[PDB]
Amino acid sequence: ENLWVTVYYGVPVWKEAKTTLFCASDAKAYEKEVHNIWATHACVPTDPNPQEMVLKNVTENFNMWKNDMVDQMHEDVISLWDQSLKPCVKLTPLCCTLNCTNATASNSSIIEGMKNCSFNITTELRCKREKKNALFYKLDIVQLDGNSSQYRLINCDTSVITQVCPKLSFDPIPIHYCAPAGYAILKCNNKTFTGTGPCNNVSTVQCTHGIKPVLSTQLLLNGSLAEGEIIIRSENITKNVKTIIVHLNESVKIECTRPNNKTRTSIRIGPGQAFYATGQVIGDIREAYCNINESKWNETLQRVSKKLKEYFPHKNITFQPSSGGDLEITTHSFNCGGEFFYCNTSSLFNRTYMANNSTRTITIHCRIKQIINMWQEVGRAMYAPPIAGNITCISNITGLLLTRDYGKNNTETFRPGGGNMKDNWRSELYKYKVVKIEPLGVAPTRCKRRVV
Amino acid sequence: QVQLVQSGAEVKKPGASVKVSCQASGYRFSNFVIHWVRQAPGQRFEWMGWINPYNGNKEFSAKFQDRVTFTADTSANTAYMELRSLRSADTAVYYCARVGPYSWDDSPQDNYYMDVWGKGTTVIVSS
Repeated sequence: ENLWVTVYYGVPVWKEAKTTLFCASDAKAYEKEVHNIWATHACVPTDPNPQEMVLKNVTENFNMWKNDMVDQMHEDVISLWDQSLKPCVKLTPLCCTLNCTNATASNSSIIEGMKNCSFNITTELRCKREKKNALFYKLDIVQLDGNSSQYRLINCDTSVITQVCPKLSFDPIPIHYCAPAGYAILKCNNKTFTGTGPCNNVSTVQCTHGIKPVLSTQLLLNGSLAEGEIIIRSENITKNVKTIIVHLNESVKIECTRPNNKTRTSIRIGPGQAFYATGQVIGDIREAYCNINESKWNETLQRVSKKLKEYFPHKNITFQPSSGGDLEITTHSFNCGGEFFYCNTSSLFNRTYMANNSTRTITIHCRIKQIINMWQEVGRAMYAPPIAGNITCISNITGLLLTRDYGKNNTETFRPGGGNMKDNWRSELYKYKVVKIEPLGVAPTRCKRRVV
Repeated sequence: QVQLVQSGAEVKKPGASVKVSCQASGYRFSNFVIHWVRQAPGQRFEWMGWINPYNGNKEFSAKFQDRVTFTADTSANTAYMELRSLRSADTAVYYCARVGPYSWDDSPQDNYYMDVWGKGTTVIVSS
């Protein structure tokens, strides 16, 4: 008797659901008066303060593998390039056929890395075919046919190519991501979370910390670090797994350079437009290369292998170089300055272990390409213009995207892989999730109104 | 070791379709392009096309583009092919293939030579 309903508004409970999240970035590039492909497209202001707030006595489920807000991220990263490239002039007229030779570099009779390439092109808007010349990297060039030979670009037959507008910069910037009105974001302050299952310490925030859309395979660089020990995350259904993410607690320096000096040459296709071509080479010629501290890396491989063994307790672990296939997997990929570096990582992942510090620097040969299958997309490619002079680079390696082969007798063969671009960000957005508020609630109580 | 294993032999009706599968082992299936090749009795091998499981881009011989279709699945370690509108000339032994690994010195598409094959499958067009 005398138990009687009451209703509350503003209630603190929640349920899981998908949402449309906000972009959130700096105002103008690195707060510098230049155009940036990410920041400049609105994305609201340089929100300085994350509203972190910690929860007493909250245990929370989390599924970073199935979390909805990686999909919207991938959709957003795709769309920004797609809309930004559109006004830039295309490469379609140049796709016509080529007749070219070995290039004579300065003070040199040969250069084994360079074709010098001659091509027909429309010089006025829509007439006056004429001959013109430039030079290209091999791996945008192919050839078979004719009574005498005949040359062609790698991708223009299968897919359309567009060169990025030259003033736009590729460099990544920290982007924050905020929930819209009526939803919130949870974190797992826990420093050893596996990625799935309940989370024993949870805090909430309107916006995530800055996340950097670094394009990379084979290595997580310019990223975050685990606060506790190294964390190894994998699919939980079976021993064999789709991908494994290792995330270091200490980050190792990588520097890279492209020493050859490059001067530019420009070809007018169009009206208020210009195809940007690569011209004469200058300077003592070397291939691009990167440098890593040796002894620190030896400790790094000992540490990650020390924890792989906890799962996998028998004697052997074997790391191996890339498996094979097309180049896009078998070299470590990134971009720096204004061009996209591809490096043969095989010398760096040749170790083997059994169970039971600014010297001796290792160097890796690293190759460079100008036409790209970006976002691993069907039927489309991008072209990158050359940058004047040499380039120097520094970045901080943070982790690996590795894969396991089909098992064999008392011997495991781990090599780089995973490959899917979504795993790049799934390695960093594992902490977060998005959730809806239901502010309404009902209860019994010892209370009424007056009928008068 | 490396092996590619195929479906059973087929005898199918004229005018209908024939569909074949090719399951692999010994290597990560998602990191190698896959070919399809046919040989009639006593004749040359004829190119059909290629597929790259990593992306699903496709390229066909224009002789067969209206007749053939490929697809691949990373969770199955298997590639599929489908040839529509069978005729008596299609009676042949069909193969799937794998290419060699790219190396640093290679130009593009130096490696699409046939590195490994399967045991093949017999297809006969008959009522």
